[PDB]
Amino acid sequence: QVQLLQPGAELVKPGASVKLSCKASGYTFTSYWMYWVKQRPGQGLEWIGEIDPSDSYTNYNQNFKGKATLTVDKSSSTAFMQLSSLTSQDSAVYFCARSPHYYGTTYNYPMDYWGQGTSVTVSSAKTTPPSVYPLAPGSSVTLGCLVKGYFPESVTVTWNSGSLSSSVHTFPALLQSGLYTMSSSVTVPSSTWPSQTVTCSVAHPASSTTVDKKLEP
Amino acid sequence: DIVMTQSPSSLAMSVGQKVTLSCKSSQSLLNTSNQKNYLAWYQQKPGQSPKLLVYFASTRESGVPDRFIGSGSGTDFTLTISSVQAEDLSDFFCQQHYSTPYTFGGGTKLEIKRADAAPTVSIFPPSSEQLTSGGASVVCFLNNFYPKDINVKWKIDGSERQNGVLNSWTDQDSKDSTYSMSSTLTLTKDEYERHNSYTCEATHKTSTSPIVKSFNRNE
Amino acid sequence: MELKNKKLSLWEAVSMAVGVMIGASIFSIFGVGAKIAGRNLPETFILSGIYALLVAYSYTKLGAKIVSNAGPIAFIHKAIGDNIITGALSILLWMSYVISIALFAKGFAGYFLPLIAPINTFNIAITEIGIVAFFTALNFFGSKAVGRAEFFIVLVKLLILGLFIFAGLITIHPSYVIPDLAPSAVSGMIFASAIFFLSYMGFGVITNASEHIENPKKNVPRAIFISILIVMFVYVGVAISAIGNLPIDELIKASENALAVAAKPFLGNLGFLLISIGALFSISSAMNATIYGGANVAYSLAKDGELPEFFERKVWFKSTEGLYITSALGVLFALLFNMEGVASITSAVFMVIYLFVILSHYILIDEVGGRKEIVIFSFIVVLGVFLLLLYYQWITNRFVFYGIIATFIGVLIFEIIYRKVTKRTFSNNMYVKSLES
Repeated sequence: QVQLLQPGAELVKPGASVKLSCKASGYTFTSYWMYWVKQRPGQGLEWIGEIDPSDSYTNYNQNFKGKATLTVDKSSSTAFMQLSSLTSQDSAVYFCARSPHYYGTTYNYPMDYWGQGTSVTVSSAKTTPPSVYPLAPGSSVTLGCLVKGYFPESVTVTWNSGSLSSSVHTFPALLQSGLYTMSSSVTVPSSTWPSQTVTCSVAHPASSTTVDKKLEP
Repeated sequence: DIVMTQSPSSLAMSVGQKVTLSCKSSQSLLNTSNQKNYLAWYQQKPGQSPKLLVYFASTRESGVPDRFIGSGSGTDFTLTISSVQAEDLSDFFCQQHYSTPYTFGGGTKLEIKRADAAPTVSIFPPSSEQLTSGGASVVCFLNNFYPKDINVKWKIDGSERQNGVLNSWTDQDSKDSTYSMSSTLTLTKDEYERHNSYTCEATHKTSTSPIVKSFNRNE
Repeated sequence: MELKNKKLSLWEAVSMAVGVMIGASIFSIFGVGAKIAGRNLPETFILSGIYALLVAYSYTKLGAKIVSNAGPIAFIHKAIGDNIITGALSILLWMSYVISIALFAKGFAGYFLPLIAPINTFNIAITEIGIVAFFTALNFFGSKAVGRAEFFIVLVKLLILGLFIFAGLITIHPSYVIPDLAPSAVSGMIFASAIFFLSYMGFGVITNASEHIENPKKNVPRAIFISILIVMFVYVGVAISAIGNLPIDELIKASENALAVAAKPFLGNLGFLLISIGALFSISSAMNATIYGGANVAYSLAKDGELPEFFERKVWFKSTEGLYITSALGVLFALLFNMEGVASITSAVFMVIYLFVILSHYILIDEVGGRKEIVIFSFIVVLGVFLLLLYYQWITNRFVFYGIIATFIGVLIFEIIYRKVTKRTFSNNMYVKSLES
């Protein structure tokens, strides 16, 4: 019920800016802090700053002073983080996260509800959708879905609109010649395929793309 | 700034075992009038947002399993996992919620130990729509094995090949605690069609004899 | 995670209101009621209570369906939506607290000096600034501490005034009590009832604390009703004793500490000191409740268009600059006007607030219930009392008349300015459940 909507990915050119959005629902937006958190690949979590959505009071981590600007829009229950003059250092996953306030007290609180995070990628041009190729061949049958030639990250592969999720392997993306390739595997009994249907749905939010592939022998 | 220090770096535990993760702060997190310790614990599964487990040192967040217990005061804190479960595989981060800027520890990685398992190997011919598009890639899935160490041998007509291979390992499985691996041999349509025998050989600690999967282009 | 506010019981809420009511009437404006009402003061308290119960008819009906720390501002927004009327009324509500602080400042000085001192425009201002600034500083060290003592202070002063009643009923002069019948004394009694509308100001502290009260739909209407009846009987029970133990003209002379002197003829100095001490703490707890419970809530509401879901009531929990502004204009009203002035402006501000609440009850009568006949009747009565108060100042102290008229315009003007700059709006978030909770 309580959730924070973040776009999956953002591609931006060096030197440019992004306004990352965090849409709140399920609770009164202005009664809680909004925090923002940076996570680079293979690293820990770094707290960027805070905003009181009621009066737009801000407090920043010194390391991000002049780098990030926090604003809200009260009517739309949306918190924004603007990142300025983007470098290779700024490409990372950025989380928005709720924090209980409790005015007039000495209590500070951690972050209870988080967005899924926006993976920001700082690169020069070339957003491209994926090419999706099916992988079809006793007792169990393994089927696959190949996701090739896409930029930037990331994609999500779902099987039979989510219903098949038990035996699912999501293989991490690898970069080759400026383009990403990843894989997804699913395992079903031999009595459930080729009848009934097995389908991989592949989503690439950076290009607003969704591709379905039915697996057939 | 308050420096947060976590220990140990990583630990490998089998299901049901007990572990104690420690977190240290450079300053006391105890509010002298409140009598409360401003320390939180989080869980981050690979590719997911951090999930709040414990706050104010010892209060479990709603919906969090009883297996997680926080304690300590001042500068020294503890998260006990009394009985690690398959799903618990992740990074565990402590965070002081005492004073801005709020700071996290570097984390403790938990991986699951289990019995050795042999990989299920599946080879896949380049898709019809793949070759009728320019390139051609042969995929080999090695599924549900332990431990994570594994090797794929590609053979073109029975002879070694490793030029256009891409190797990818999944994160540990949150259900059966196994690993899975993807190996992709990418060729040009031209070079793919000038050969017949395509072979994928899987070598794993569980056996000195490699598991072999093959297909011929004329079938 | 789930946060939860510290919630008040019915009697803690009743005590809170009874405290501010007694501190504002018994120990503050009693001297202004001696001059204007005279021997007809017990009737003045009854008549003012009648007005209060007619307003209570609207408050109790609205407060049983509409739960909000915004108080009357929720009722008004549920009725006439968001606009400059609603916005000006929220600032007016904050002003009602501001001017009350001035009223308590004067009342405190009126019992402080005749206890320890000369009485003059400078000495008064010194005692006034000193007590306001102490409560302004109390935010940073002990506003919570005094707040925990409030319930005890109320119980003690009720026993102090309780002995004052029954011990006075042995040494009464029944000839001085008997109600006057002369037109100028009767009209004087009616004119006093207009200034003594503020004597039942418990509406504010209860409704501004309604979301911090256990079972608010039940206990807010009950608190308002029980609280008026307790003080009404206390007012009358005390008023008879004071007049029937000291000549009224001596009470008009010793106005600032009316009840201090009135105890001497039948209790001695042991009684004098008790009433003096009992007065100071009565006003103290009334100020603490008015600033830390009322003014703080009303300020943030007028500033933001909504209130925080979780906050500590007994401190200035948000927008600290407002604490100093509230304290400043609190002195600016105690410097210019005298006790009659402050009291007259207070009642005028409260009546306009009540008038719009009765109007809100009428607009929403299909939702909240009640008889249309009683609502219409209550509106006319309150309107007449308001006009009587304005007519009185027009001829007695025209400076106060302009002081009242300027306030309503100044509040209306500031609202136009504020809504232009900040664009602040009032939303139903004031009374609509937060979905997570």
